[PDB]
Amino acid sequence: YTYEWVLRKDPNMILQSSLGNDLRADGASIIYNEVNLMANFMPMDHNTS
Amino acid sequence: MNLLNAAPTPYVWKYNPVTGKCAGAQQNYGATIDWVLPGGNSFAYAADEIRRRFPEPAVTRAITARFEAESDQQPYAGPHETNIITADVVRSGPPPSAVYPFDPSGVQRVQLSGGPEMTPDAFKYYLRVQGPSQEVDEPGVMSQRQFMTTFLPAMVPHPFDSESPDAFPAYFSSVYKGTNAFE
Amino acid sequence: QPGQVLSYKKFLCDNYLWTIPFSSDFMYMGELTDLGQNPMYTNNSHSMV
Amino acid sequence: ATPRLQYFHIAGPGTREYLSEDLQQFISATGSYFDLKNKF
Amino acid sequence: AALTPDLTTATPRLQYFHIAGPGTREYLSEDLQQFISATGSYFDLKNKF
Amino acid sequence: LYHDSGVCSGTLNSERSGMNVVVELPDRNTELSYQYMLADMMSRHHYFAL
Repeated sequence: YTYEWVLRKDPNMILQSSLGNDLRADGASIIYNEVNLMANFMPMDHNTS
Repeated sequence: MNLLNAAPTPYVWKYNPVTGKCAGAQQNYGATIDWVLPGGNSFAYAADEIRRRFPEPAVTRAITARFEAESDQQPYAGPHETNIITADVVRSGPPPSAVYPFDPSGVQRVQLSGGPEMTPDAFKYYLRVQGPSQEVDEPGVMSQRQFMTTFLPAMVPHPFDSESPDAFPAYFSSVYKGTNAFE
Repeated sequence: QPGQVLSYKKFLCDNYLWTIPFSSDFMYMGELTDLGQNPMYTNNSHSMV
Repeated sequence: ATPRLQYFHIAGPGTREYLSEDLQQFISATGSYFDLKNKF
Repeated sequence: AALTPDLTTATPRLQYFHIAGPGTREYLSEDLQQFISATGSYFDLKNKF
Repeated sequence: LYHDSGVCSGTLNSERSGMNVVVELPDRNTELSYQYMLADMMSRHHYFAL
């Protein structure tokens, strides 16, 4: 399967302030380096899986 | 009761997985009941009955083989594994349905970028399925499960009394005397 | 400057007593665990380190 | 299945299958004021 | 055993590359020609042969 | 109370079977066992002065 998604970079969306001020006008920014997808697989019996 | 007639603790074996040779046997102290100081006459009989109800080595062999059969990780491919090993060899190499041009012109062939013989899937799978050139296992070394089928834990009453068997901790008998050796 | 700051990720876990279950899937399937009665430990002596 | 585990109910039939039926009736009847269910 | 001779059809190069071949009306499978004729008002496939 | 001390352990036994039925293991922990049992049986923020 392919599972493509997109991450928000808007400071006002992704971040929450205790004052509600405009973070874009207040110098908030984010840089994504490595966004990996983890997964847990039950090692259930291949015969029974 | 009499402790001379009491059933002894079984000897469990040590496998030594890396060399593969048996590492010896030990008195099965790791699973023992504490029955003489707290138990007394009521539990001495119970402990004896538990000890003599230890399965005989044939029964333990059958139980272990049955446990191993339900593994799903047998050494050779079952229908699940062999089906996918056939599936990937089928979809490997040049496709059979690809109608490509064979140009036997000694001047002015085609470029044929692509992506006049072919190998059949029977031989193609035969290459993938065949085993080694040995086809016989070396003596002494055994895998864990083949060691568990043999070398079974068993009660050994009066072991150090016979004519010339003693035991197998770690040795190599040489001169008709049991030489527990390799020091 | 952002190059003059660090990060110091750390955790505290009091009263926990780290537990590793002797089970194949690391989950609870009974007090007598999955590998507890596997006749590869029960019948053969192993010297763990 | 191992006999020494069944003797100590580590792998035995279970409280419902080894207690005498009269004792089970007793501990069920007197289960709200004199609990005996934690002793087996 | 090792390699089979494999099927051959022995078509001339000029006909194989349709440089001097039969013609589009008579080498495309009749169902494909019907498909092109039907859906040729919005999906041009006559330039691909 | 001296728990899990083989040198200074307790004693419980009957009269016909005067042999002691309680052998204490220094390698078990009775105190922490009770702590875990009581924390599992009830929340630990309750104060029971008895």
